[PDB]
Amino acid sequence: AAKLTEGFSFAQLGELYVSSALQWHQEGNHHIETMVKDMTG
Amino acid sequence: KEGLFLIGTTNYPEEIDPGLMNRAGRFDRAYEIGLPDEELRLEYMKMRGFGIFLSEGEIKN
Repeated sequence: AAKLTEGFSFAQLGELYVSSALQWHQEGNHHIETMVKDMTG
Repeated sequence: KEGLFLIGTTNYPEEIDPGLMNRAGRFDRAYEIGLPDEELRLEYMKMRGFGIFLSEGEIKN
């Protein structure tokens, strides 16, 4: 995930944290791969 | 803060501070409240009381 997050600000890495955490808490799944792209575009 | 739910409201979203938006910790989601389609317009007229003086057909119309 460190590799795939080129051009991310720390803030955006934090906004990514809440999202993957919420899915992980809600669902038991983290789709890091899916969510970096959703954040790019 | 520890326990505040914020609800902001605007008719002029263009004039919102963009910094308000899409940060967790300050307005994580925005919702557009649009004009009603027919089904919603008809639902409104029913709960509002148009039925007091209009038939089911006059309300559909």
